[PDB]
Amino acid sequence: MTDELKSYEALKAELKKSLQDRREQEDTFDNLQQEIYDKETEYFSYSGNIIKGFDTFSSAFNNNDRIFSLSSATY
Amino acid sequence: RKISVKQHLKIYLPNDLKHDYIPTPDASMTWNEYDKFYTGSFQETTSYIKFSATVEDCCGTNYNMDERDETFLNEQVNKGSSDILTEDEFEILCSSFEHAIHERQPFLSMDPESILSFEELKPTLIKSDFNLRNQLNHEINSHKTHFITQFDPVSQMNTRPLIQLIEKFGSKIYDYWRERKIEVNGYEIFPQLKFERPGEKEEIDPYVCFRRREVRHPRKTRRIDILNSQRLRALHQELKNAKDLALLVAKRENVSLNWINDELKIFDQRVKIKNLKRSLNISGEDDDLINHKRKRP
Amino acid sequence: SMTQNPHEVARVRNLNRIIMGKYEIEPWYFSPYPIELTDEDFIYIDDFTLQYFGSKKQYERYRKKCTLRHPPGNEIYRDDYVSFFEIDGRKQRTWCRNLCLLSKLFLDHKTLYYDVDPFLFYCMTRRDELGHHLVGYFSKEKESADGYNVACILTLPQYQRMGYGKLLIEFSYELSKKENKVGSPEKPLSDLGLLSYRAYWSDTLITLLVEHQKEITIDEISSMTSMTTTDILHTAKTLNILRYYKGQHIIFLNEDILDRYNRLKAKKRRTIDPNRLIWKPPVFTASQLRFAW
Amino acid sequence: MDPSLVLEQTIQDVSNLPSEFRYLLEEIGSNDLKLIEEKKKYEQKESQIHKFIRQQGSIPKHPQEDGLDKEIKESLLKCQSLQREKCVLANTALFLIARHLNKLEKNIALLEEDGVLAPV
Repeated sequence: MTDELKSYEALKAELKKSLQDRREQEDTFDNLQQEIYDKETEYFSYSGNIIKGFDTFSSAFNNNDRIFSLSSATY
Repeated sequence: RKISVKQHLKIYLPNDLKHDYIPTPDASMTWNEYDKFYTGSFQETTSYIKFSATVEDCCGTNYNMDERDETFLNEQVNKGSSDILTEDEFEILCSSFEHAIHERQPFLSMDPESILSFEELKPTLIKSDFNLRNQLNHEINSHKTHFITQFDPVSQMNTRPLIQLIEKFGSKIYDYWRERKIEVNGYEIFPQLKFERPGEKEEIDPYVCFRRREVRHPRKTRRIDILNSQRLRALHQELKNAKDLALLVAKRENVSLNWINDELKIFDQRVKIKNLKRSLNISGEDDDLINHKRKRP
Repeated sequence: SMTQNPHEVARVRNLNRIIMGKYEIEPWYFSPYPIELTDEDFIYIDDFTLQYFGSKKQYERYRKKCTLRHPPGNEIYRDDYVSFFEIDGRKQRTWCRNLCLLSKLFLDHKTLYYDVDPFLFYCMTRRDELGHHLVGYFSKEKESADGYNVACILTLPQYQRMGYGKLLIEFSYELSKKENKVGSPEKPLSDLGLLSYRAYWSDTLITLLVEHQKEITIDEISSMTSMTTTDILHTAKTLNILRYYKGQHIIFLNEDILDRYNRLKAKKRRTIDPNRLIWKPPVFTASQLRFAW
Repeated sequence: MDPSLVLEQTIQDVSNLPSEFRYLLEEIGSNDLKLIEEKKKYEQKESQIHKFIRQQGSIPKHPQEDGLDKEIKESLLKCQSLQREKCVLANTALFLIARHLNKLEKNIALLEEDGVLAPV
């Protein structure tokens, strides 16, 4: 019956680790969206984009055009 | 009027008429195996479809087994083998054989009997968009299984990679593929469209299609096109900023997938511990069985 | 690949029978499919990519791997009946070729001499649980100098007698109206198409003339329908709208015409809803109006 | 080898890409609304078990523990399916722009192997 006690010791350690993993994922997620928001600002504010189009060789950047940030309901 | 007989002929209509008279295609019968060949679902999206991939992007492997390839797989390679060769895997090998010979022996039909041997070809088979798919998988930091897009069926995931399929089955399959190329005298094994050779002009052959007679000539100068190279460089930059954000979004959803894969695992661990905790009458131990509150903006 | 047999026997043969998707069709005219296919009992045409097959085994292997379920292009029109996809022949070379090979089986005057680069393909589909099913199309020169708003037009035979051809024509003139251009179908029309065009011309003309009330002019009819003055005057002559009575020209909407008008109004014909057309005309530069290099 | 020819070719190849990115991203955001609402549907049911444990511990069983666990597990896997769809969408957008970028970069490399392409 000690095997059943070792399974309990194993599952606790596995749950120690998955909780630590969850926090890391939660933490890196928060960084990315800020990075996404910051990169939208550095790049979009020849003048071709994915926002406007590429064929310029023949109106401004509203926050309604932040299509990458607006793809997350958290933002 | 009626029943005046001076040769009244009746016509049944395997070729219809509609009302000059107009011929009409007759109603089309249905195909029995339709439900076996057309299996799946396409979900309509709220907004109108935006799409620009080509047929080639959506077809997967170039090679398609015919009836003769089918019998050879079952009654020779997979007859009693311990290790069986998947149809998808058989095509992966042949698709690589065709690409290799097309590159190393482009004029095979000049001397079909002198087609490369398997051992002579094996080096080139190794060097053979797999690389880009793997490069993206690393940049996302997914580093798990395969990189999945809309252009991928789920049945291709259970197929072995090419480099190991060479070792396990390569010599046996190539010897069969080699004989097919020999029978067709170095030409294409399967029916191709008939095209006009560049610089040549054919007019009589009825099977010549989709001619392209336009020709572009270089400008009579050695100078550098400064203008069209600045704008090419500018476009190259905007495509690089393009890729940076798309990568982030693919990173964001990847961690969002890891997070929930954790939650689904944390849950399944908490319930197993509890069912295990009650069997051993162990008390306390509730710190990691409940979610706590930390800081998140 | 320049890999072509010079001793291959070239003999003109129509296909015995094609199986496009779920329906079994019989081709009427020759189409330059591969010569090996020309002597086969059954020909398999994928219903999404229009790929041709002589071996049922390859057709099986292709379907298991093919991920496309609609014309490779943007959806520019959708109601609950049909959808329209706009496809550039220069971007979707393989697909548009497969369409042209397919179309040539049922169009006698369609030509496959040059490649599909100069054409825009507007394809009408019927959405299904499996995906969008092509039922008919019309091609269009990218920038027609002759004012042709339709090059070739076809409804696939297994979808005949369901009102699709009248939707194709209506959509073609809907594009012309959004383009602010007048247009006419390319001059050689099949017997079936010329019937369908005369119906559309007479129907839209009687509807316009009755509800107009005010005096109209030939040029103003052209501006409202994007029909050419030539097509308008011919349709007025097919009907007896145009009379010269007592020293002047007049438009005559007799009772037999108003009977067809009322039958049209009571009938629930399928029509194109202009507000569901989300589409700006393609803008081509001088370099884009060439064959690819 | 001509920069104006590669530019013309690259412009056409990426012409519908900005329209595609919108179509894909707004399909991701539409699923993130569906994902969030399905999170409430189990974060509440997860709160029922935890409140019971916060007061009595793990040894006592919640009155409807077996019933909520089946409803939590069901609601979590639905969220998993919804998240996978967002990954697939986000990956194709990356795959599209990456592939065009790689093709252009190969052309820029070939333009530089001749004299035809100017430096940055």
